[PDB]
Amino acid sequence: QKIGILGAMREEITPILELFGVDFEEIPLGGNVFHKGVYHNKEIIVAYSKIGKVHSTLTTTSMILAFGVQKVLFSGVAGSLVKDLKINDLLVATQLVQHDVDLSAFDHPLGFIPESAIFIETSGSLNALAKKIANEQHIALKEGVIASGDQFVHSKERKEFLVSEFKASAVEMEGASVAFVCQKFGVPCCVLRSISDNADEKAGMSFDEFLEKSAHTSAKFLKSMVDEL
Amino acid sequence: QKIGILGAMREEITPILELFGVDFEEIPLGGNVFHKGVYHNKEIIVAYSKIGKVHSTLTTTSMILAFGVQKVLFSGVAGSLVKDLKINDLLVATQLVQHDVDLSAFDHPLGFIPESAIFIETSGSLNALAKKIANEQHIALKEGVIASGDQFVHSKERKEFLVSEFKASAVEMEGASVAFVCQKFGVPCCVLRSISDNADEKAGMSFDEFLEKSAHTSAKFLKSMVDEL
Ligand SMILES: Nc1ncnc2c([C@@H]3O[C@H](CO)[C@@H](O)[C@H]3O)n[nH]c12
Ligand SMILES: Nc1ncnc2c([C@@H]3O[C@H](CO)[C@@H](O)[C@H]3O)n[nH]c12
Repeated sequence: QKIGILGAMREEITPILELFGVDFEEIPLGGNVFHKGVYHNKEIIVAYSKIGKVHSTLTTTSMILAFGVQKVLFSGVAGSLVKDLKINDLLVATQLVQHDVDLSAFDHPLGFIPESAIFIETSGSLNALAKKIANEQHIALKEGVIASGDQFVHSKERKEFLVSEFKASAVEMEGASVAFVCQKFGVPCCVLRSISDNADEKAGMSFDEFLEKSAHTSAKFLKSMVDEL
Repeated sequence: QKIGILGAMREEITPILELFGVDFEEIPLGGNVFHKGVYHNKEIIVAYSKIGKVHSTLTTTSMILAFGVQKVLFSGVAGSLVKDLKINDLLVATQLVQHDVDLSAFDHPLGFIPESAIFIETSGSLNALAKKIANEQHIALKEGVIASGDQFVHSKERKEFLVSEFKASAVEMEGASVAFVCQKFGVPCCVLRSISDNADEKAGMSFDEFLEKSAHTSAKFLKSMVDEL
């Protein structure tokens, strides 16, 4: 079995590599470094994409085409858009949207591109596994919509737009693109985020403070999912 | 050799398929249909990505990893940001930027993502070929910066931002992401656009009127380049 594990930043995959604690071969391709290891009966391929939609689209496509991963699990951090998502809380994305897509000039709904859809779904199977583990381990896992775009959101006005337009609970910069690629290749995908900030005026400072811890929270949970695969 | 040829829309590649006039094999992959043909001892792979950065990133990566193309030529339409670029005019991109990338919360310049760059360059050799053909055929080929993002621009305010911030001459939704993927894999890339609109309040109407004609103008030029490869 081959499992792809993705983060956006080095900080998000360092805990992952450490948690598995196996030897990894480093393989460069398309401007990324892939870490290939064997963990029990599974081949694991770990990489960070670098930030944003284009980066994450390329890395996920490489993981699937060049390494043949049969599942993709993404772990990282995000901004909270709703009161009951607190710093360090975990969210599993059930649907994702690209919130910065705008073809309204042609009277398309926001987030929509012809020959596509506004919302992408993730793996029912992996999401159920996440919920099962969280219930068993007394972890307060939330689920809901994640909005992805190529801007770091640090504005009350944008937060209000995301909730009202897309019913999003969190905002980040890679989830929708990773899940889109996986869907096009028929590869099950799970997107896990731990809250690092509130996507508001001081989100940058909060992100700087909490990146390491929030990244660890996500990584540890992702590791527990792989242990059950 | 193996040449990849890309457009964003069906309208942009139908002229290309007709121009080559050979039999193509249709090969589905990653939600795209790739048209594989042989033309004067060159293997040509033609596809349209569908609109936007994620779509075009995926398609370009598939073309390179799954088909092994050695160069990529992109043909399509764009909005003009400057007075001397008129509807139907041809532009070859010298550099491209993702104009909607915003990590200003971390004090990064607009368009910049850490571990990347604001501007991406295109193929010196292909751009020179384009210029030689234009000169030989007495075609008024322009060169300049192209800004790419996931919005159809139809606003004087946004036009002013693009010209001021990035010194862009035209705006579209795929160029920067195609050239980005090509650079990461070391694949020479040329991006050609024919102007379909002025990226202003009436841009949607202009695009609707001129998409087909402008798409044909760009396709014919791309064909001329492949004929010299
Ligand atoms: N408020 C916010 N807005 C957008 N992205 C993020 C993120 C995630 O952290 C990184 C911030 O650039 C990026 O990978 C994104 O996915 N955290 N908080 C965010
Ligand atoms: N004013 C404009 N703004 C953004 N993109 C475009 C385009 C191109 O045409 C398509 C418009 O959806 C898309 O593929 C884009 O690359 N034409 N005019 C444009």
